[PDB]
Amino acid sequence: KRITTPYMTKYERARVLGTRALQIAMCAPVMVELEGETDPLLIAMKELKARKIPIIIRRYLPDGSYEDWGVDELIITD
Amino acid sequence: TEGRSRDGGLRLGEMERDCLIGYGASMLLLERLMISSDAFEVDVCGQCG
Amino acid sequence: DDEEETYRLWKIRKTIMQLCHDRGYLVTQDELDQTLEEFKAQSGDKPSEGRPRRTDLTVLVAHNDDPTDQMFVFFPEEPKVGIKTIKVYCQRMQEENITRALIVVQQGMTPSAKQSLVDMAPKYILEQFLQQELLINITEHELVPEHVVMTKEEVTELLARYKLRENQLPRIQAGDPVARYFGIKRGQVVKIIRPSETAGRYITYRLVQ
Amino acid sequence: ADFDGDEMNLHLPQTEEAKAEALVLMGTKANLVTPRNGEPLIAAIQDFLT
Amino acid sequence: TEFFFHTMAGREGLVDTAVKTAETGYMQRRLVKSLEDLCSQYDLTVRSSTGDIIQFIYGGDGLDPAAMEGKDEPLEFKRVLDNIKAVFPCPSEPALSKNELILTTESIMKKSEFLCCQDSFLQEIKKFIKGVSEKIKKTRDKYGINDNGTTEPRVLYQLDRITPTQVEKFLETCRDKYMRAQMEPGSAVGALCAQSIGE
DNA sequence: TTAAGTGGAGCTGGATGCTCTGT
DNA sequence: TCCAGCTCCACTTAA
RNA sequence: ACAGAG
Ligand SMILES: [Zn+2]
Repeated sequence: KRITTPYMTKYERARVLGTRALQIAMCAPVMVELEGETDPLLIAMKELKARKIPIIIRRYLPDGSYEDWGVDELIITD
Repeated sequence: TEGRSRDGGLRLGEMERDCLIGYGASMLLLERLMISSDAFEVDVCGQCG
Repeated sequence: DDEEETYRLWKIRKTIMQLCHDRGYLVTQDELDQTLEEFKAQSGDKPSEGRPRRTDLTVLVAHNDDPTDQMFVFFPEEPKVGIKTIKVYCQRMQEENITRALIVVQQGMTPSAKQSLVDMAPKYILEQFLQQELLINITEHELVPEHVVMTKEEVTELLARYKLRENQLPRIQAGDPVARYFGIKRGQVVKIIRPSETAGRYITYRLVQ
Repeated sequence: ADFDGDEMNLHLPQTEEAKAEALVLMGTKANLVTPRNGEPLIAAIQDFLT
Repeated sequence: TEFFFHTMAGREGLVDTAVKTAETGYMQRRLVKSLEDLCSQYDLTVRSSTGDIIQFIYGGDGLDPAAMEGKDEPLEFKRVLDNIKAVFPCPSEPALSKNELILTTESIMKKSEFLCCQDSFLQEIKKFIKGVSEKIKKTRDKYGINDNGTTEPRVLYQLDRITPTQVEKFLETCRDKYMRAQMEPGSAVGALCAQSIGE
């Protein structure tokens, strides 16, 4: 079982969008069908809303254990 | 450099640093206060330190 | 005076009974509810009343752990207690094979006597109380929460629930008044029940160190 | 700020990761309320209230 | 002479502003250096950098000061129920009685997703719903309303109206607003504390 | 008589807001 | 311009 | 080192 909160925090959201934007700025495959957007961060926001981002967030408890959460299975929110 | 006469640039003070910590903005604080000022590389010997 | 002096010997005795009850010594319902006008019966006004050896307590046995674990409370009459009076109380305590005592000093204690209580023995532990501290039961003061001394089987759950070591808990000093009141020692944990602004409660923990 | 010859500073983050942390965490729409008492600070002012 | 005294009283405000910079900026620097290491952790604790505990749960509740819709409290139930009545009025549904409201509330509140709330918050909702239920009785006793819905001047059912759909939407809105008001792990909670006392 | 532990008094070293804009 | 530590020196207890 | 500005 995983005990930590199911909601994506603003810090997780900020760094997933950042790391995905940096990966889309380099020549990575885009998982959504882009529609003439050029700005990498705008493309990363479409992938987050479409739940297509291939990142796992490893939440770290202070004793050193960890939980692997998929970005697609957290509850995203504004 | 220090100012307008010398095309100096602007300061991120100790107080602006305290603002950015409170946002949790760890990479922006690394970009502003390392990458766009004084990024460098040193050779460090792992034996003597 | 004499009206005021007896008032102290009632309030001090009343607080010591509640202190002994909260430590888990056997205290009877008529000791805790001993009224001022009832105190006047066994010991009366100051000429009849005796302070050094009439108001002493020894009936207190640690009824939870064992009836042989027993504790004194002593009320010296000299305002500054020297080592002589300590040695007097120690050898009386040695004869009875009691290992704990409370000494209730009236103004203070001389420095060489204070040093003795650290080193007389680890197996003969004596706690200084000033009577000016016992005129007000701090466990009933509005700013002091409920403290509860935790059992080892509960400390082992606290450290398991958070995956802590002991030295990551917050600290409480042994010189703290409420630490002295419960007589706790280094390595015990106290549960503290802080009152909320609402009906609820918040639970926190401290380590004696 | 009070528009009486006041000056303000501008910084352009030079990194994609620094854009995202600026946009999501430090955006004005994410900061309509002060952290202190939770009250709104971006709201109407003189000539928008009158 | 009046102008001189008014100028005396005025300069004490000018001189306070000139002093207030040095009087306060040092104070805020000390606060930040002391508090900056404190981060709210994923196990709902507040720890220093060395790993010692400052608090076992942030602020006693775990809740975020920036999310408080009330005076230091996460919701204001009177406002939230009025909102749900006006966004979702349900003209085709019956108005619940005192007993039917309590029964239908405890049917929803025993669902599995409500178990993740702190028990103090579940008591406050039940205390509020019990309060609402007593107003329905007082009105229906005054006007002679019968709980079976049969009474002829139908406008009487507007007085303290509440419908099952509105109760369901109310409990979901409260439970959601509580979960989203928790202090999110990672939050640099000492730096917010430092600046909130300094400013 | 004096060994010693602890009170009270004077000496010492530290600190005192953030930036641009010019001579 | 204001404020904690460090050291020197009288002042009782105790043997 | 002084004067300014917010
Ligand atoms: Zn080397």
